[PDB]
Amino acid sequence: MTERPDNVPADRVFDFDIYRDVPEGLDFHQSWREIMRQAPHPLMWTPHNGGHWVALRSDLAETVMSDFERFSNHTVLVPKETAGEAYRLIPLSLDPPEHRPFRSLLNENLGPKPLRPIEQVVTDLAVSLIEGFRPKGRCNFTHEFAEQLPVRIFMRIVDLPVEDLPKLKHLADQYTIPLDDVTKQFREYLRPVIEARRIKPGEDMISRMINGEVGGRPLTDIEAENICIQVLVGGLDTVVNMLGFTFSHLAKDHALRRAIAADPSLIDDALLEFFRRFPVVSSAREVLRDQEFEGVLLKAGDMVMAPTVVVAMDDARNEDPLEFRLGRKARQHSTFGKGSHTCPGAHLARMEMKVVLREWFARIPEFRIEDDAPLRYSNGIVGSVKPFVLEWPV
Ligand code: HEM
Repeated sequence: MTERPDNVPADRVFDFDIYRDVPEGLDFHQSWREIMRQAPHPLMWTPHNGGHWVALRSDLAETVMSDFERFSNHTVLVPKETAGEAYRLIPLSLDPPEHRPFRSLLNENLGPKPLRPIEQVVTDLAVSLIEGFRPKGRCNFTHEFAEQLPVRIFMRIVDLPVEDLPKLKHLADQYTIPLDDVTKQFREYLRPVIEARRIKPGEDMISRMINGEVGGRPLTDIEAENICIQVLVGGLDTVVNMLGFTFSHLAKDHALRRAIAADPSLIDDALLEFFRRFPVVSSAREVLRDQEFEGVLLKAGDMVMAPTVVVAMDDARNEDPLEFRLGRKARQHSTFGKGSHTCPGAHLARMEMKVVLREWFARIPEFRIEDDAPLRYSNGIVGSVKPFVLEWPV
């Protein structure tokens, strides 16, 4: 809905809304592939959401994703002058070199070692939820299962009392009640906990960050609060939506479902193919300087969207990427991004998927979409299958 600027050839104009639903009834990733296939250039421009460029080829997307010297994490959301400014929060908004010490802190604290006890936490939660609805023979998977996981897991990582789950779920939902008021509510909740752990440190992630340094100086309360929020939100819709694609797929692909049920040792490799097959995140970058790129002039202040989606779905760099194959000898993808801002929660994401797949298949080996209804999907910063119902015998 914005005026076409003088740095945008009309040859690169296309009708793209990252918030608009997938047309009923294409497959989410198929839809994207058609957008990629119809586009006259690898880099197109859309009047929607402030007006912004979109990288529509794999190599291009990964370049914008990773080349911080030209494309900055200063704004990552569209529209830039509403959502982009609204959600800009250090250190995720930082570029290298400044982003370096924070990246280290994020990556080490969400690593395999300090997340070791989380595995039994995910196991007990998954089991309790599944045993809950198993005798009903049906469930809304997104509301009754997927959505019940990430806040509870976050809360065990940072060691917060389970009584606070509804409060925290409500804040995270309303964050993603004016926004600035939600952030204040986040800090009013988190600051006493951080201050309590400065006095009596434990082994949780807040205590670990507190006893860490970045510039050779301690973290401030502001920085630790920012990181807590970003870690809570960062693993919420991502994990819920990923689980949605995974289980709606299993529901349809009976060949795959029956193999995994009859042989759970397939889960480790199936997992790797679920992360390749179903990229969900579309992040963007801000242009800081006038730059010649892709045969056009990128003005300073321009936004460039670089979806993880266009990476693994590019058939000029991937073999039949819509096909779900356990056989795959090559599985390159950027579902977790590329560059300094590569997802530090990727280990947690894979641990969660594994436990969920293992406990689900132990208990409900055979299931499908109720009445084998068609899937419908949404786009956004995190893509999704709209809420679906699963059914199983007894
Ligand atoms: C299937 C699950 C997940 C997917 C697909 C995913 C995807 C991504 C992507 C694409 C990025 C890069 C954003 C960019 O280009 O700037 C990212 C970063 C990030 N993720 Fe994840 N994520 C997942 C799970 C998680 C979890 C479980 C956590 C936390 C426990 C988490 C926390 C974060 C944080 C804090 C960042 C920001 C890194 C930085 O900018 O320094 N994510 N994620």
